[PDB]
Amino acid sequence: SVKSEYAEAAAVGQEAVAVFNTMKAAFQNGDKEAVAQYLARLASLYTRHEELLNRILEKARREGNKEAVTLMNEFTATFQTGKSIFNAMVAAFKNGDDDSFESYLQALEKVTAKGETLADQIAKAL
Ligand SMILES: N#CCc1c[nH]c2ccc(Cl)cc12
Repeated sequence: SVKSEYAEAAAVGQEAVAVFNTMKAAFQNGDKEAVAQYLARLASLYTRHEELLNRILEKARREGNKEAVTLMNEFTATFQTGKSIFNAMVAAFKNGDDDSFESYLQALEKVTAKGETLADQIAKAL
């Protein structure tokens, strides 16, 4: 169902959270080669998450689950903030700008939290 598909999306989102936290520790320890690999893996994981979230939203729309559509619309907006800041972080890494990377990483932790509160309601709504 859409509900089991959202559980699959949630796990993928949580796989990115785990990798992100591993990457943060690598950045702090100054392991740049590891960071580069983790950033590539994260991009793949976010692209997958986005794909799954869009299909779920489109399905909720076709099913007429108005409360779920409202919540998912809010979450897709938050997801795009994540995307914009993530891309900025990757650019900061490419440019050798550790100050911006630090800033963007702290910002993404805020986005993740505000997304998590929204994701928990979506699950209950589908
Ligand atoms: N939280 C977070 C990061 C993120 C959200 N949406 C994304 C879409 C694409 C890429 Cl590469 C990254 C992201």
